[PDB]
Amino acid sequence: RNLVIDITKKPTQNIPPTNEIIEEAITELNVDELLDRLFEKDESGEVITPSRIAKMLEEKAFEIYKEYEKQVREAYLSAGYSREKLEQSFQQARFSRGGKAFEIIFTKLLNKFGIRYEHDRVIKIYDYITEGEKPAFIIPSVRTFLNDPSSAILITVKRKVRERWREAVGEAQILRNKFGDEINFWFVGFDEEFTIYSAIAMLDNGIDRVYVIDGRYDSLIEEIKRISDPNFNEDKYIQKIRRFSDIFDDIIQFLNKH
Amino acid sequence: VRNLVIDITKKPTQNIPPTNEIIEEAITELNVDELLDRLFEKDESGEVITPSRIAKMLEEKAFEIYKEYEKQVREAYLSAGYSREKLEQSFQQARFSRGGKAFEIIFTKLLNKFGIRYEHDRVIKIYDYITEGEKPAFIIPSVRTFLNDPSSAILITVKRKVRERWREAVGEAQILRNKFGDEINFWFVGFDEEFTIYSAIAMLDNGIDRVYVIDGRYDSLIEEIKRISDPNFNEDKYIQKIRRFSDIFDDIIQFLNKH
DNA sequence: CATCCAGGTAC
DNA sequence: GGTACCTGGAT
Repeated sequence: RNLVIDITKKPTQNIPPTNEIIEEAITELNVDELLDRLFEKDESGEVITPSRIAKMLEEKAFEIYKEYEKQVREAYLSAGYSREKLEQSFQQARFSRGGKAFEIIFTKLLNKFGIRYEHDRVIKIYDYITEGEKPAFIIPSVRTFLNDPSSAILITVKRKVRERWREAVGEAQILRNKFGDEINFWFVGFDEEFTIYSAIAMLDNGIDRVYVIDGRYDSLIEEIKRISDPNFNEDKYIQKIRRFSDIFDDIIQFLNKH
Repeated sequence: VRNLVIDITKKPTQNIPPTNEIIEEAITELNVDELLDRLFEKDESGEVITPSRIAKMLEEKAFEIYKEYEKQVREAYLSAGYSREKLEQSFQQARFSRGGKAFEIIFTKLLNKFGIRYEHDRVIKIYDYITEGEKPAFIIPSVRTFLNDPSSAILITVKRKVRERWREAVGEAQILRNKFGDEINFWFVGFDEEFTIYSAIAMLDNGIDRVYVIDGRYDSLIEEIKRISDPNFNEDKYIQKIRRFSDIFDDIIQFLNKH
């Protein structure tokens, strides 16, 4: 509940960090005990899947966030702060934190599955430029990637995707250009409106697997199945498009093979 | 700006005149047609009238007009008791979309002035079996010409502020190169004073032929490049392919004259 | 519908 | 400190 507000700070700096809010959400939803029953039925009769857990956590975290946002809004308006700037700040916070929340939830799932990873580490492309490529996750480590890219997984994760899936194509290209075509680059989106073209385009242009929010999987696969063309390798796309829920065991499977 | 008739039963932003209209208003207000007549000549103040300066000035004026309209709409919706959070979100979303569109429109105005034929809104189909495809902001001179001979056309991707979204262009370029081969001409234009050296270099090494930067950033960007002291870095290779925004118009002219 | 990001926030 | 986020609607 009640935040200490410091109005000398940018309003959103008064809002607890996303990791804290996720931890709050995890505690409030009893997610750890829920995670102990992954792939079993919950009391409502739904299978406890990583995608459902992620969605529930992302919603609860947002609710908690919104409470904090309200507190900050009220404080800052009481201080005379521009409403327009405040709302802009909040929207920008929501974008950043919405993404971060999903990323953090992803790591909580990696952790549960005992998957070794490194997060937001920069893969240098030019040794003389500090800036490089920063997959969301490198599994198991950047060391393993650099020594044998075929043995590591690079995962980029996005919540809503819009046209931004092309960023993943670009990242994959930069990395493939440097490290060769043996890298493994997986895309995760968490977007019910994820498009067939984006999936096929990615899979044809340097992305090895595409993971979709579970609720989009069936309809997406049905769209793929409606296509008929000798140059359309339907089975390739069907195999390489996966439910979000499957990624964790897929990673384990991969590591066991590589 | 005019006093809008605001219908509060519409989405708030549907009461704001479209970007094309605002740009035309700005053009009139700034007498941009007279500025364009004086392109590459000195103005009264002493500064050369460049495409980038006209673009920036026009962009800023259109934004100012937009904001005046936004304020009118805001006041009307607040009087109606409309959700402030939703209103402001809607306006931010309008500003993102409109700010991009405004830059693209401004770019076309410059293209027109130079007699550069172009098409905008053309989808380059990638698959026979999907209608969706790649959508450069501009294809010069036309998508038919591109498809006839990809080497003979220029694909131009245009962004205002860039952030990480430059990788979209690398993505687009890869998709197009995969389909059409490496003889395509794919140019990136950013209108971003914070455009980064990494983005320029990575783009140029990864399917972007030419990178155009808002004029104000060109010098400092090149200086950063020059300050890479590792002798294994071949600055010349990159510097030649990084250009000021203002240069793109003559570059297109010279390209078309050659092709 | 796909693309914009008149863009600040967050780690 | 510098880059990636888009708990995202408008266009």
